[PDB]
Amino acid sequence: ILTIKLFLLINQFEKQQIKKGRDITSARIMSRIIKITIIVVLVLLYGEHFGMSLSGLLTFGGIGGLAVGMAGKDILSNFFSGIMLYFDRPFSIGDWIRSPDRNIEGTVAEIGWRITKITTFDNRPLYVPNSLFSSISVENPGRMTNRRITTTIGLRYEDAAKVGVIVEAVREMLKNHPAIDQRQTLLVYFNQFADSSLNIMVYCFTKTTVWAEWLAAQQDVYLKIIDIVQSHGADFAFPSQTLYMD
Amino acid sequence: ILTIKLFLLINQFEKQQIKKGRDITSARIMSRIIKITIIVVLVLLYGEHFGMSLSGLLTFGGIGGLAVGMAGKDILSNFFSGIMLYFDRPFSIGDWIRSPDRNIEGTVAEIGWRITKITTFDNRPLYVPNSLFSSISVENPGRMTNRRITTTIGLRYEDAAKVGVIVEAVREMLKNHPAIDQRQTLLVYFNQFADSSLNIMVYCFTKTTVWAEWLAAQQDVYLKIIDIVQSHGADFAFPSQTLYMD
Repeated sequence: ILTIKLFLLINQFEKQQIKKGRDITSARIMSRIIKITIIVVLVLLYGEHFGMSLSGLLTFGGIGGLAVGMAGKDILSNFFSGIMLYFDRPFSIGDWIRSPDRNIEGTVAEIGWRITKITTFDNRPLYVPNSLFSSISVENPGRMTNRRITTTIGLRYEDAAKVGVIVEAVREMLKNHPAIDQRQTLLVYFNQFADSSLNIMVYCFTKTTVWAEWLAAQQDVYLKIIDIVQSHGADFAFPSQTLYMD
Repeated sequence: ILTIKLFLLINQFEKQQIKKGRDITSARIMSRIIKITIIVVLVLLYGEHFGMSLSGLLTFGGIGGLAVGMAGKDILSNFFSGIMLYFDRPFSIGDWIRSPDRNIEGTVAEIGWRITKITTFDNRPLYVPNSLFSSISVENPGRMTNRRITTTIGLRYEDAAKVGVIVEAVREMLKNHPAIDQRQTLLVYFNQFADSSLNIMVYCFTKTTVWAEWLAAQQDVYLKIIDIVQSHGADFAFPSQTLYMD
């Protein structure tokens, strides 16, 4: 009677699946799989009332469970990481996340029990298994406080005598710029002998975190830098070579 | 009598395989494998009525089951992932999928219990084990909402005084173009000092998602960009060098 009840229940489940709309063969095969697994479990549980010695059954069940345990590790791992994300999550719906270990970049669209759906920056959906969030470092640019401007000014080797003043000038321009956050790092220094140029690093932060505003401020700063460099009598260096001709 | 019945059943199976059409030698070897497996299982189950002490049998069965369980991990993992895909699938038949972790690019043709068949873009079939879908990130470009146009305009360093206006002009052209989606990201900014050029980024989206229509719109935009750049007295930069000769 227990087997009859279970068979009726799963047959109702299969009929419900078919009504919802699915392939005939796939539904029948799934129902047959449920048949076989239920029968195996019941025989493993009813192996003494009409069954056999509890030593062969122990070995058979152990081998089967051991194979099933190794085979099903990844699916269960994804679902466990989903529970973990439900309780402890480093991100929320709608913020931009990133990783230096894997490519998961985009904005979080949905958090599920098995996978997380992320909208990439070319407007495509990306489905990330949840277990990844238990082993990789996750960055959250959606929670940043400042945007950073970094660049290099490569002057010609003949402009060495003009390096110092130029550096000072650039620094002054950055300390009076309305878009630059004066409470963050602000560095302008000559710090590299390159192959064809002397390199000055520029390193600062903007107040805003908006993409377009940061880009506009960066363009303004770059144009001002060009003006400063050219007004002092220096120039930007192309890749350079010394040629000895026969 | 149980062994006789099982032997008759598998012999009928072998004859059916031969009738369906298969190598006779391979069928005989398969039938012999089924023989040996059935005999081993039955002895493991009937090891007390006429068998031995239930301590050596336990050890033998444990060693055998441990080896069999670790050897069969991959096949069972593929089938478990097939069941998972039957219940929870990030794609349907006919859409184009991709992955940043493995090369699986193409359009989904068939979803099976063990493998998934995908048609590549050079019209070849590719068979992907299902277990991969439990551990890699899957992108679905077949479900995209927009296509993206990104490019770089590289102007000569002598065109610095013409950067600003050019940027504005390009931006205006993108805001009046009938093929550009005005509700998405639209960025045109000077954002890079390159080795031989000043670089302006172009970043926008098209309304359509069709391949040929997107390519036609991109070609139209590129030709308009060339016209805008040349009409303002600037030019595109080749790789440049400064040469010092003896």
